[PDB]
Amino acid sequence: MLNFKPYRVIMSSLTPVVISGIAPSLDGILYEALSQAIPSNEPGVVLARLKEILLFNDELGVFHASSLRFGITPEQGIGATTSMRCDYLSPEKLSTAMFSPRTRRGLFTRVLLTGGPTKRRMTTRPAYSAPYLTFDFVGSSEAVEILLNHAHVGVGYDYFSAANGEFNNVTILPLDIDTSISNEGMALRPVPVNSGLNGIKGVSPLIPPYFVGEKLNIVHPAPVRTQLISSLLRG
Amino acid sequence: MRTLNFNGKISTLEPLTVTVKNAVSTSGHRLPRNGGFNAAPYFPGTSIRGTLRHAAHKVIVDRVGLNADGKSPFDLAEHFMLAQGVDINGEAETFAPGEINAGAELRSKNPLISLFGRWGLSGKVGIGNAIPDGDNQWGMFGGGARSIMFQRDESLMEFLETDQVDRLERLLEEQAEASVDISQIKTEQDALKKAMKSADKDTKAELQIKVRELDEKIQARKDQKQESRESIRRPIDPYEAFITGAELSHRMSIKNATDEEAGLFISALIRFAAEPRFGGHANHNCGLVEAHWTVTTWKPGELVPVTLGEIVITPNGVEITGDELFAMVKAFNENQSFDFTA
Amino acid sequence: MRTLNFNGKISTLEPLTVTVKNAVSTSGHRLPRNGGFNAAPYFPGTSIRGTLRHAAHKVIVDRVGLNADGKSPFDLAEHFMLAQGVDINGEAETFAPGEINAGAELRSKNPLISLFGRWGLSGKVGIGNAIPDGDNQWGMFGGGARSIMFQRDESLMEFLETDQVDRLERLLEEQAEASVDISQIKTEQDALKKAMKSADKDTKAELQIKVRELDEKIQARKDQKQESRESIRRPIDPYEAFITGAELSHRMSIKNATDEEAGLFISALIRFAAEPRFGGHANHNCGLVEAHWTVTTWKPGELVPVTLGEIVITPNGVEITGDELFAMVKAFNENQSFDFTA
Amino acid sequence: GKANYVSLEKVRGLLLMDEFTDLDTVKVLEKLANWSKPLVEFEEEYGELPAQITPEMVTYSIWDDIQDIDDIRLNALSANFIVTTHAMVMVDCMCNHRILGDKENMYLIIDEADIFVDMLEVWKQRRFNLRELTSAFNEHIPRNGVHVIDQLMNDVTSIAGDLHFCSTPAAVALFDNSFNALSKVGREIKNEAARKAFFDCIYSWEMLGLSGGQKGVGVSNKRREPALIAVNPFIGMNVGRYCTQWRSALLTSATLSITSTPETGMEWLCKALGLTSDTISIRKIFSPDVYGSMKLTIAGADFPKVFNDPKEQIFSGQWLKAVVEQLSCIQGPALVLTASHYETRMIANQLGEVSQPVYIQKAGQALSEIIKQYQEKPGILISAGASVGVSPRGENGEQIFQDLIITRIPFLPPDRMKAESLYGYLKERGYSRTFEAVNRNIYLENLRKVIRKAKQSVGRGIRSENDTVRIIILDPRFPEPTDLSSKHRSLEHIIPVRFRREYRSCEILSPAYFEEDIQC
DNA sequence: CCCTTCGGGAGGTGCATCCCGGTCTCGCTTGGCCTCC
DNA sequence: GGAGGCCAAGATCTCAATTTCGTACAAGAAATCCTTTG
Repeated sequence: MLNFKPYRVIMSSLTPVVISGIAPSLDGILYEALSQAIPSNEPGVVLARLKEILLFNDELGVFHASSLRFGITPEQGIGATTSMRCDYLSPEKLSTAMFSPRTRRGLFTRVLLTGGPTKRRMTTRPAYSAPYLTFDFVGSSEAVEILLNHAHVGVGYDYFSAANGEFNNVTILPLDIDTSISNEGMALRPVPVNSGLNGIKGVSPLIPPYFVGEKLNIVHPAPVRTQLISSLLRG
Repeated sequence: MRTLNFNGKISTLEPLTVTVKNAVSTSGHRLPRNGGFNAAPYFPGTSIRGTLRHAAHKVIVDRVGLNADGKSPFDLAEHFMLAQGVDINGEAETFAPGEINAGAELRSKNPLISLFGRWGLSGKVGIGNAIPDGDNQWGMFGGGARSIMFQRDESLMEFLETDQVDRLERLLEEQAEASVDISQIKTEQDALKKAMKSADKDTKAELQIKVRELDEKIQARKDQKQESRESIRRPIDPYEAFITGAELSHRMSIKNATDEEAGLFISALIRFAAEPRFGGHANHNCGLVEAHWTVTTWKPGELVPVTLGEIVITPNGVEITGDELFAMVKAFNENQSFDFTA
Repeated sequence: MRTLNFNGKISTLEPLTVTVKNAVSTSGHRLPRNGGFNAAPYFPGTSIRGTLRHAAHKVIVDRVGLNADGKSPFDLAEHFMLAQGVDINGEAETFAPGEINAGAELRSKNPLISLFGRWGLSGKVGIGNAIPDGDNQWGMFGGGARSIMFQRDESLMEFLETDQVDRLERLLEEQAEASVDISQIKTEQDALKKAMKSADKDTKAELQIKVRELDEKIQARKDQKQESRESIRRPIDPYEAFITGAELSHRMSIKNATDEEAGLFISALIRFAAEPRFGGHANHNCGLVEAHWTVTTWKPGELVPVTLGEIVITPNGVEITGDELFAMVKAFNENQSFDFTA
Repeated sequence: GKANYVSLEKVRGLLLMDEFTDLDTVKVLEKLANWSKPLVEFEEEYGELPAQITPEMVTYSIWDDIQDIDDIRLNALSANFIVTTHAMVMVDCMCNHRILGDKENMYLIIDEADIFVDMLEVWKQRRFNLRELTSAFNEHIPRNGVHVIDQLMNDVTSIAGDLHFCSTPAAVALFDNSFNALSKVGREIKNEAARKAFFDCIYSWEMLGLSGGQKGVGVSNKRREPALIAVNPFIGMNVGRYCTQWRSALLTSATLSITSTPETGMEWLCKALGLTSDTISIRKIFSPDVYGSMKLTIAGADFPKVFNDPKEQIFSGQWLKAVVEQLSCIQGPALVLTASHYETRMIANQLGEVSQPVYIQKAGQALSEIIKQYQEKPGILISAGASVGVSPRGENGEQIFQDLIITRIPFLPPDRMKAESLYGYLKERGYSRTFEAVNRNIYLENLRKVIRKAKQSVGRGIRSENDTVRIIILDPRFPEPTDLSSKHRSLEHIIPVRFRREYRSCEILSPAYFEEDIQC
């Protein structure tokens, strides 16, 4: 229970953002940030504290936290780059000082890195490299500023592991109209199908974390939305 | 449990570079830029994460020690579990997909698999990217050229036998002819590529099955070299690195971590300070860094960062400041009940 | 296996220069600039690494012993593999990825390859870039101008016959007229290169073709010269070089350096001290350097490293301090279990 | 100040001896003789005594030891709130509390703490008066060398000019050359003990200079004597020690925060005064939610570059023309705040009468004269960086400048020697950092100094809650609202947080990329 | 307790190089063949 | 005789070419100035 005002948050993207099909919702970023702030992974308490910094739609069952929208400037636009993760079995990793390989003829059985359960996993994921990221939300500007600046949270699939979508220079500006849930009838974030908002059908939990809870039918915006930075700063 | 955010700066002692397949192109080796060429590169957090995971795994190996036979107790399965979290033998606790706080037993028993995750267990350590703090802090380092030793220092020829001198002359002749052949083949390839940007579908298909055959001709000509497959007098392509003394803002964190897991992380950082190398091109001493990380935590309930201490890695030593950091380190040194063999 | 970090300074005795193909352009000769065009030049770690590798190669050649007629038992392939890490035979044993202790046997029997590495084998020695100290420690050295010997000293003319005097007359007249023509075509080329910057890149391609044919016409005009192909009298383009007395902080590392490999590296430094030259324009004695390095080892898991000793290279001699460096050098010199063949 | 006080019984000598042909003064000077109180308490509170009772003559004396100042100090010592200049505080820099008393007893509230820590630099000054050294060694005098000492004394006067301190590359170059030629003279002193004393003196000056801080050339306030100024590199923490000596000190200022975040925009004091975590009790930024109204006009990226060649301090003709045009487009009283007096000169020369009275701050002219002249007749007032915390009041409290024009952001010049001194310090401290890294650190610190200085400049406007200001930044380098990736993005902190919306919606005089892209 | 000079004048030209030589890889699974147990 | 390891072989094909921070500032005082002058 705190006075919530519609704010738009714009940050400078530093690394490619990997979208997990559904555009990353700022509510999820804030949920992760609070899970870091409150040393607890229990969804109930983290959600209860998230409602204190974000406006929650009871009738609609979501937080006022728009999905990711790529702020593109006339200098740099939305770019297609691959978030690229490779196992690097260095000579130090491949040495008897670190483990005991099975031996035959006194020779150490080399690890088959070309394939199998012990291969060099070349996991490549799509990622969108825009100069800025933007979200809208009806919440406390102080708490979200503190979280986004100091909590280890990024935009995309794995900021924790892959460090994808690192951001900085988080700038919050007030808005005039709440553009978190709806935008002239176009959902700007995951919402239930019965809400009457159009967009793209999908399956996902309405409330974060988006990897737990029954995946019920939802309507979500385009995964990759781009807007001019000048238009985003207009408010 | 506590969330320890290591917010700090990495000052580069010798140029910091990394090879990334997407970033690297035929034009040259470029760092990941998250955009066009006229953008700010970032050192991947994946590379730092893997380096610190390797450091932590070495710390665990040292803590465990060696068997009575002088061989590491870890096998291939356990070694890969601890190094890269790949269950090769198919024997791992398949935690429930929806239960977040799963593996508390495994987390307590294996602090390494707790800090960095395995496949199916979310890691506790989030290693961010090293973002430069300036607009011109990267450059085309390395480069240079491989020079034939006997064409630079004539004295080195006094050691070669006349048979080997003739071998050298044959090598140089083969190199010259291979160069003057491959250059013409590549000129033909360039002309075909120039014709690739005015072609239609049919002639495109005709003139790109030709380019690869020219490449096969290049490979065959290189194979024809009897004395050396590759030209020795090679101009080395430069690699893009961060300049020496680049202040890169680095954001790391550990999430809801027991004091023992944080102690393992600090020990891994201390061990990393022995060889504080990030990235490749170690031949040119690339990767040497000195970093100062203010270790903060979150106040219970309040969204305020408390400063628990500082971690300053420098060539002159590791400076751990803050009592709680020492407490975590000793706690990791204690609790010998860790089980890295299961 | 100790991780020896050489941290020190290279003072400049005579100007230090290096011509890297990447840094130098048609604008002139520039030292490798760290980040930007307006950034501090650095002597590449590549050049220092190559110099030290050749010094170590000579150390190994002398240690193995030249045959009666001053010829080392090594073949050409062994020399190339030791000094440039390039195998001309192709018989060098490539270590397939995933081999445990990849090349530990080769490292043990070939300390030099262990230090400086090979293709597929990591080199323990990382030789970093030498960054300068202070605001201005570089400048455009060299320069000047080639001058006709006979037009500077008339006394040299008494050593020429009448036919040679007439030949000199022809040479000078040919140089003058060919230079007039070359300057005219170069003026037209410069006008075209100034027009180069027009936004119409589709016409920039044609302008580039025009430049290429203009250069071809310059080459043809120079070929139409019986006496001198190249203008004898011409100003020498200066080369960027670090000033004399310039202090350049330098850092090298040897990861997991056995006493044998460390001793080989110290012996390489000692032999390099005989000809302490780093880079090019040796005609002007460029490259002479006096370097002092502190060797510090860092036991992993220890907060602070311990200084084993100091290596100081000066024109008056090589001073090695600390019993550890002497012990490593002696261990390398006494160990007779090295086979640099293949 | 002690000398600031009203003069002594010599004032009664002024009561008689009425040579001054005024004939209205006698009664007020009789009143003065019976009022031995501060100038502000009496002279500036009873009509200001214009055209009479000259302050210059009743100003105590520069070498006045009377013991009545001690009596006034004791009278004012019994107090709870005391108001004085920062100087008096700073007097204790070397004065071992010979003018103040107990520290644990009282608190110290430094208002305008930004001005305090800026004025430290003026007080981070130890001057090597070459005339003083000449006079000191009048017996062990290698008189042949005296010419050099005079010649350098001439050069200082040429470089220092009319300034008490100048850090130009000319100044540091002359510092080094003078000290090298004085080491030359060092091998001329005959007496070996005197030779060693001289050598140790110049060596101490050399380490004081190079080890840390800034070198420069000084011209003493009185007698205009040449001197070589250096900065004490360890008295920076002594002021912090002095503040902590008080029971509880509070440094408060209007521009102390470079950024809007307390725990990241305050390190300039944390490092400048040496305060570590022992003395960071609270760091908070308090600004009014709504205080006055601010309209913003900015020079876009396409606006002409200020300096065609900043190394030689050459203002581009295009930018000067645009500034002149925009100034001519004003329709009400305005306060132009330049950075340099040279820039003031050039804009004054290019600009003409625009139906608005022009006023100029001549180099060295005290701003009181110009501000008083401009008050009665408002209009265009060009003021250089001399005005740091003085705003022109409208003589009754009303705003008399609808427009505040910052022609260029007051970027500090590169300090090639401060970087060298810091690099040498860190090198001797063992820290391994390249010279370019130290250059970057010094550049960022100078940028924060610039942000604070232009925050002070902007603070000249909106002095009252009803004040409305149109702030016009004509610098091309000021970050555009849409250009969030500009190198000087931190300059956005110049605008107060409350008016950041007005920063977003601002008239751009020359916006770049001013089209409607289709890849939206 | 004097009284500090005039101005002359300020380059002409050369000549601006040649050439190397631009790498391997590998991100998977399976069976055939080799020695090992 | 089964059971680990090392090597070779397996279909044709994906598109994209990069250019260099910031410029000039200086208030009221214990001071040492000083020491006069003598």
